[PDB]
Amino acid sequence: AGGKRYDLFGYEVSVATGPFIEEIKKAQFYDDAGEVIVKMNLANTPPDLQTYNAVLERILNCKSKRSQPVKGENKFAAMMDILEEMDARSGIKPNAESWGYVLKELVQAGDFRLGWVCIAGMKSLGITPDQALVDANEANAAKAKAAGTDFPAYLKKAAPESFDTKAWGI
Amino acid sequence: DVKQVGYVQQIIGAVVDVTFTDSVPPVLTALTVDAKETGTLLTMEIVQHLDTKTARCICMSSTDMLRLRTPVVNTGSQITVPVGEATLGRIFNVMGDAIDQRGPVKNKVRWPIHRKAPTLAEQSGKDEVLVTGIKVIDLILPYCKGGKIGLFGGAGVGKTVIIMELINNVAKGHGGYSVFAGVGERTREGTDLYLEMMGSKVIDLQGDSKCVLVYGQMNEPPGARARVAQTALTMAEYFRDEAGQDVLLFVDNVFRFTQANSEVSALLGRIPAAVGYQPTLAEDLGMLQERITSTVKGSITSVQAVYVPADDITDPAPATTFSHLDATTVLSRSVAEAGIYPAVEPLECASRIMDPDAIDVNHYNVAMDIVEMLTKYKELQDIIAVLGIDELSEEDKLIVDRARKVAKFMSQPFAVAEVFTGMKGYYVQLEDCVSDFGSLLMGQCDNIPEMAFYMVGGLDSVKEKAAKMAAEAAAMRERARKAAEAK
Amino acid sequence: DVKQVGYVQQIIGAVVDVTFTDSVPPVLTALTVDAKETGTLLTMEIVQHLDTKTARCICMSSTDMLRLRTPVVNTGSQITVPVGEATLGRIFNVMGDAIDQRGPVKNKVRWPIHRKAPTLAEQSGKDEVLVTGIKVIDLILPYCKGGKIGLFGGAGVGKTVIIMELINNVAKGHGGYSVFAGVGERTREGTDLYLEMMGSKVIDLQGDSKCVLVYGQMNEPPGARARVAQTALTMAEYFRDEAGQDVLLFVDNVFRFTQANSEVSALLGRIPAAVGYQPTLAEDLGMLQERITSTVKGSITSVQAVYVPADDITDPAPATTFSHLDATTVLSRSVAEAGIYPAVEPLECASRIMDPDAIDVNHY
Amino acid sequence: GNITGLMQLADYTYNKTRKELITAELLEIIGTMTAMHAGKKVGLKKTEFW
Amino acid sequence: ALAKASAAQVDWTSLPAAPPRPSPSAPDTLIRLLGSVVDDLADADKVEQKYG
Amino acid sequence: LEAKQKIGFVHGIDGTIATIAPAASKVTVPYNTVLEIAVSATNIANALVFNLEKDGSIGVILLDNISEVRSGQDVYATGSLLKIPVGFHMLGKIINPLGKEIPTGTKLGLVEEMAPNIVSRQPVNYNLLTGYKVIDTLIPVGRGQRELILGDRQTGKTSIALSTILNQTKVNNEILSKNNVLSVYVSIGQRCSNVARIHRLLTEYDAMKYCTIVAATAADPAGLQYLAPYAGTTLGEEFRNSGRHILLVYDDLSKQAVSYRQISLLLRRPPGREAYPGDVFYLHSRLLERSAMMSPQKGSGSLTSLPIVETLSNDVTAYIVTNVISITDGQIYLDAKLFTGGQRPAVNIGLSVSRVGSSAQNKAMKKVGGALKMLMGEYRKMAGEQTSGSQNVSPVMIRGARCLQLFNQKGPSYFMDAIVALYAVTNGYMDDVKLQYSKFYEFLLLNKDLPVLYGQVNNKYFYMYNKNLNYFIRYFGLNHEILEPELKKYIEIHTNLFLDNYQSRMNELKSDEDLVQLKNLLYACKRTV
Amino acid sequence: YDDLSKQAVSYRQISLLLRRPPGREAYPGDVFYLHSRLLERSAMMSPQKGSGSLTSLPIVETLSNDVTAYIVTNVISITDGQIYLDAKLFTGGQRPAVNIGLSVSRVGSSAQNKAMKKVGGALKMLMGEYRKMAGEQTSG
Ligand SMILES: Nc1ncnc2c1ncn2[C@@H]1O[C@H](COP(=O)(O)OP(=O)(O)OP(=O)(O)O)[C@@H](O)[C@H]1O
Ligand SMILES: Nc1ncnc2c1ncn2[C@@H]1O[C@H](COP(=O)(O)OP(=O)(O)OP(=O)(O)O)[C@@H](O)[C@H]1O
Ligand SMILES: Nc1ncnc2c1ncn2[C@@H]1O[C@H](COP(=O)(O)OP(=O)(O)O)[C@@H](O)[C@H]1O
Ligand SMILES: [Mg+2]
Ligand SMILES: [Mg+2]
Ligand SMILES: [Mg+2]
Repeated sequence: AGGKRYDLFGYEVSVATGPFIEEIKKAQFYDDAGEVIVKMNLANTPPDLQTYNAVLERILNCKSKRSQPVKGENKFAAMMDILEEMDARSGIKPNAESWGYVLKELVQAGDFRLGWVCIAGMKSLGITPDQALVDANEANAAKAKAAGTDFPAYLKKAAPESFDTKAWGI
Repeated sequence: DVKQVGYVQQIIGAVVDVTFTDSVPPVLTALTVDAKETGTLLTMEIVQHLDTKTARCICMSSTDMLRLRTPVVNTGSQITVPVGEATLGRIFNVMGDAIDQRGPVKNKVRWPIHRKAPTLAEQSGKDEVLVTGIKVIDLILPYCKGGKIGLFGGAGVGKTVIIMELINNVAKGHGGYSVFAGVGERTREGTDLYLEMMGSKVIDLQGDSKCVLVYGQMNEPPGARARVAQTALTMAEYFRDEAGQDVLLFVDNVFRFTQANSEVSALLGRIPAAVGYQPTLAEDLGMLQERITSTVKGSITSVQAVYVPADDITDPAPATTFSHLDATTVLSRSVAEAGIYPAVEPLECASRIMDPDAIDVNHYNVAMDIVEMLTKYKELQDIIAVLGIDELSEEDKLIVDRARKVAKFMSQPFAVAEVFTGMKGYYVQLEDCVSDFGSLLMGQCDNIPEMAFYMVGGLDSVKEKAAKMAAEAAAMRERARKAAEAK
Repeated sequence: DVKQVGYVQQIIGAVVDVTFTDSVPPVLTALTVDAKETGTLLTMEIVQHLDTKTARCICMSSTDMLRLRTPVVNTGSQITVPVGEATLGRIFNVMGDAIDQRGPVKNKVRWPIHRKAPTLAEQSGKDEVLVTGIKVIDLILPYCKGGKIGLFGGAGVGKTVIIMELINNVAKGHGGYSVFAGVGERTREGTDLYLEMMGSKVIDLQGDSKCVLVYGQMNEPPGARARVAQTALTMAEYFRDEAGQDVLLFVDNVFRFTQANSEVSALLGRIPAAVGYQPTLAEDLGMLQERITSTVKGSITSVQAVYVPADDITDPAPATTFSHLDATTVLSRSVAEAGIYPAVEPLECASRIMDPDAIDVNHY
Repeated sequence: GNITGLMQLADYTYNKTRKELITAELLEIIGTMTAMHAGKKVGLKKTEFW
Repeated sequence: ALAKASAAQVDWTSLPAAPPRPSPSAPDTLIRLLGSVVDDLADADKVEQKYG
Repeated sequence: LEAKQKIGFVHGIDGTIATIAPAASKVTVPYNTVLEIAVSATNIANALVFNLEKDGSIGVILLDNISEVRSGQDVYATGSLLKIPVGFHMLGKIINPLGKEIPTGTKLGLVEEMAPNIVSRQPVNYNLLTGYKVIDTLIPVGRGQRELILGDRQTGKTSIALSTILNQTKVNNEILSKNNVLSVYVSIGQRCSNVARIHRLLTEYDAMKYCTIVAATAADPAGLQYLAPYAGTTLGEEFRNSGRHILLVYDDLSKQAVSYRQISLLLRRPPGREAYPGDVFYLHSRLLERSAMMSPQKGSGSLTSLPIVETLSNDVTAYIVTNVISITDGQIYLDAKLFTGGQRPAVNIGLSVSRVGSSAQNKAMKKVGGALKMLMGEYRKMAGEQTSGSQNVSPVMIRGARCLQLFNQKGPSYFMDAIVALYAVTNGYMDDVKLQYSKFYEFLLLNKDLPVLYGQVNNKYFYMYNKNLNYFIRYFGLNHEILEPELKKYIEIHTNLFLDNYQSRMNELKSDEDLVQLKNLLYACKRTV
Repeated sequence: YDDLSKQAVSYRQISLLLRRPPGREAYPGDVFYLHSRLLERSAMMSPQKGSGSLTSLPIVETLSNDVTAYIVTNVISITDGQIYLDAKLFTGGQRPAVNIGLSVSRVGSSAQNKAMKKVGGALKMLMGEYRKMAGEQTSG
């Protein structure tokens, strides 16, 4: 009941995507959701915007990537890698909902600067954020401002007056 | 009525030896091994005999899980391949089996793969020029319609890219048909070409296409990679003889056909010739090259690519390909590393229809004057490297600059090279390609700088670029002044 | 029990074929003919099988006055050679027989010469500079304790002299047992070395000797030169594994090990590779090199010399030898002709320990 | 004088390498012909011995 | 052969691997108390985890 | 229940290879299949069929327990190809090409499979960050790509591939496990100690979770060295078919060709050019055409390949080298004249290309690499000149040289940390500094944020400390309205603070102690950055 | 003959496939004799033999101006002179692009006519000097 989709080789393509999105929402660790994209794509069902946003929801709302913990987890980077897989690779383009999921995480992560990048990028794409998140970004900014946490501390300390391979930390 | 069956003697690599009690079939006959045992139809092809009871043979499919003493069926005919309009817009294998998942092929008829060359009476040489849109070719190597072309060059020079551009320019404007034969090509280039022909709607499945694509690639064994060009000619000679149409026959490339049989010649027991090639190379290549020729019925305007390993022209494979062509286009690493594409050496390449009478006289004289100029130009790098530019007459410095401008001007961006160049390609017409060289030949454009000629098309594009470079120079001059004003 | 017996089949050079009635022993098994017939003892290792009831085997001593129906005896083992402190201060043959005329070697056990290489778990590469006192060798290609060294140079460039200098600097103040494998080099040099050390009390025969000498020289047939490096490695691997002690392994040189295996491959009938070497060159050389490693048990600091005929690195023998080493020291002739000695070409040389992680930053 | 000194070495190594390349190609061909001789079998030689 | 293989698999001398550790994610209150010191302390923690 | 089928007895054995004598006549063996040799009542020696003959004899490649082989041993037949275990359970292991694990201190996959056909693979769209600026900018490597690494001995061939493996790790811990690229390091004919050090390197940087190592050392049989890279690609099969990504690193393939030569010549195949059998092109063709970026129908998976080929005296005229340049898309040519001449990695750009180009690399890297190509094409024409117009030097002669300094590395560089160093060059912010201080600059530009220290913080977000701007840069690009002005208002302050506080102090040094101290600092900056 | 260099490839093909013993450039031994069977049939016959004549213009293609090649070496050893064309001159508007020093006719004057001996004998004494001057003079 929709415009039939085609691959780059003009082959007809499946659209019956619902049964896979449910497997994303039923997930508990947000690495299995990507695997659902894989098992979906093998079946000649390529992902659509709704599916990627389901994955960004499951990312934002899940606790950890895998059952065991992992060093180097960044809840933001996975979400912002899906958008590169979306825009460039697959040709699909995100929407206001997608960037909304993205900005919520930077609020939760407390990283107030990357938020402002997202705030500007939205409106450069016509998207408009929810002020509930914009104000929380500014709140985290003001807190980190007054507290001296505006930057990390290791940047706000003097450098070696004398050149020495050890002092600079290399 | 019944087809005789033969039992295998031995299997060494791709070569197999088969017994035949009653009598052995003709040479080049095909021989099927049923897929019950090895999972796939293992077709095989006789190359030579050994005995009245025995004959060895090649396999275009990989001989795996193949027992000894397996029954081998005499088809009674060599490799029949389909021909028609239905072959259009489809990828095909050596056997004519369509590898794309588009469905079956409709075939009212199915011609063999090996056929005798056209008799001398059947041939026909008509001096008619082909407009490639490329700027070197249209002057020094004006390609003849119905003739044979060769893009000789090593690795990394643009011969494949030139083929892509020639498809873009010629095949669209070609009201007839076209054929591409991948012979030892990369399997990735097949995707890029198929997706281009589909995006360009040369291949229009719902509509009508005008391009057959045959692919026997690096992944395939030698018996396949050898029997591809003949497959493409089964496709093309139908369009020539029967349909009477004009045909394009792109080949990437003729050298892999050669070494495919070199990889087998040792197994056949033929004593190898010099550099590691088969003794029957020249004959084997001639049996294919002669099939590529116009006739009274039609015209195949073939284009061939050749790999020159180690950039050594003395390799007998290219050297034997010289005789079998009309436009021996040559590419060189030295021009490529200088930033000039297509990396053609105009002195090392020369065509057949570069005559006074076949083409225009202005064309001929301008071309030969440029060749004559670049010769002196080489002789003067040989001096400037040693003495200096100051040790040459002003009249000599003049032709230095002119040859240095012709070398950079004969560069050209291509629409296919948008990825690498980052600039849109330009189509240069033949008439415009003579009033721009000839102008530069008689000092009509010496005031124009040098780099304005680099990587552009006609002469009108130059003055655009030169006007720019004047502006972007004035910017740094006045910005240097304002830098002095500020500090 | 009763000993197996076999009878000779054909002879082409040092290579021999033998007919074994019952069955053929494994490859590398030794096979002996009594000295009554040939006049001297003759041990012959199997290297390949031709068919059942046949084995092709190479000889160590010369095949002179050897006949086609001579009784050959299966020893039932590989070529065993002695090990221990009794191997110290003694010169040995390929067969492990001592030739220095001193007395019976008081061995306790003998180990075979062919051996599987160490496992990846046993290897432990610790990077430590080996101060030779030579000046180019320190800066450009600093040697590694427990690593391998290559002196790649033509005829008359000075690799043998570098070895002698290293012996006087490194080996004497090493505190570990050294080994000297002569493989197809001048017998003269072995005499001079035995006297250079017997005077320096390294081969003190009335006391404690810190050295082992092994010499299969150029006079010897290819059957010996092809299997003498292994004989030195047995002597060194005992001190590496059992004693758990650091050792030195001076090889002079492996190019004749390669030549010997090539001269044999011609006799065996194997199809040769390019310039005329055996097809199995890389394998035969790797089975030797990878035995020379530094395990958790000990360490072997080898100094392998290599010859380059016609001053050609593209010769497959050195070309293969590069990948097996830690410090390449490429000598030159044009440098030697210019009066410089050692005739090192620093641009072609290389090292592994040449990183700031191992050597101090300024030296790098 | 110097250029000539270089030219003799260049001509010398050119001809050295030329001849070695010739010899090498020969030994390739002879290696292959010889390997094929090994590939070919011996016959029977049936005749009266009595 | 099963017994031999099982014996080779085990390494009693060795210590079994500990559970995987997540990123520290130190709180802002810690950092506000100790701006410049937490980096040094994490480095010393790695040093002690290796040596001590 | 399970009765093994016998086909003959061992007739002859020549080192690594053997010849079988068949028992009965009606028995028939397949081709390329594995056989077994009852070396003992307990153990079995695997093997492989390489020839069949009119006599019924079988030319056999041996792979295990060769020393236990004799003549007359009973020979059995599986009637199946050579296979190995495959799966995610193999990651974090060193493995014999027969699948056997090498200690330290269900599923089966075919070793030889046909390649992805011309419809079953997508063109290259996405990148593979090897970590080096020359390879990310000017020689863009992509996924589903096969790019050779040429070079003379001891030039950095191994290290480029290892650094690729080490660059991917940080990302893979951040991104999902579908877009992470795993790795396989195949060591053919190498030394066992080199393999140990590689294992320990990857284990230090924790790159071993996402890497397996296929070891076929020099002492290993030639058949095992022959089938090693097939074992690697055989593991890549599953990650293709499981929609994942994977990287291959074939350490020297020349050593995989010596093994095929050894096999074929000892089995009395006819030699060919340089004593190879002749069909050694088809060998690497089979190996390398298996690389692809698979169609979305097939999971949008991939496997990149970084084959390595040793070179002798910087020639590209040897047989196997030409056979591989023919096959591989691009090549990373490493010149000893440049390795020896100071710069490391010693990439020679005139001879190193990539036949994919912008389509592989990133939106943010397209606009910089397209500038560096122009700049280096112009610097290639002038840099032969000993600089005479010291103040009349062209801007290209400046920017190009500083970019060459930036090309000097030791380890991989993060994407955010690479562009911002190259952007300054192409746009000329780093023109007042001298060449020798081009990297200390970079160090401070990437690890010691000056404006955060000296109070010149007007930028709202753009600072190099966060390290999470890589994803915004990657998506939006640098030439974007939201990122361009903040970028310039970070670098111009970095330049002014450098030129005023640091550069000034540097040029005031006259003593030898202090100048040697400053000397070693810049070499450290060239390594770590 | 256009040309003999291909004729030798054919003799190679035949001889190798029929397992004749190979030699340099994979040719047999009697491939010099092959062209001697042919070219010596060229002659200027005697007045006892009608005074007829068979002239020969055998073509032989070189590669990168090589004359050390086997066939070229042979045919030069056989022929009563030679002509040597050059591509460096063909491109420079010199057509036919001889190189007169390498080109030789051992039949120098006995072929020439009375009107031709004087003229060409002057041209030799002109071009031999033209080269000693043209080679040393500058480009300018
Ligand atoms: N450091 C040195 N000082 C003076 N002469 C040297 C030095 N090193 C080598 N030579 C000279 O070089 C010559 C050969 O030395 P050496 O015995 O090492 O040759 P080699 O490298 O072993 O070559 P070969 O094995 O073919 O003899 C001798 O004349 C020797 O004196
Ligand atoms: N970018 C680099 N910076 C610093 N050192 C480097 C760099 N690249 C390579 N090297 C050094 O060069 C040496 C050899 O590198 P690598 O192991 O890659 O050599 P290779 O190409 O494998 O040659 P071979 O295989 O013969 O060992 C090592 O000491 C290595 O640290
Ligand atoms: N017209 C062109 N403009 C710019 N670069 C080119 C052009 N043609 C070729 N190249 C360069 O040469 C490389 C190889 O081209 P390709 O045709 O694949 O070589 P080959 O034909 O030898 O296989 C390209 O990847 C590109 O870098
Ligand atoms: Mg190409
Ligand atoms: Mg010596
Ligand atoms: Mg390496």
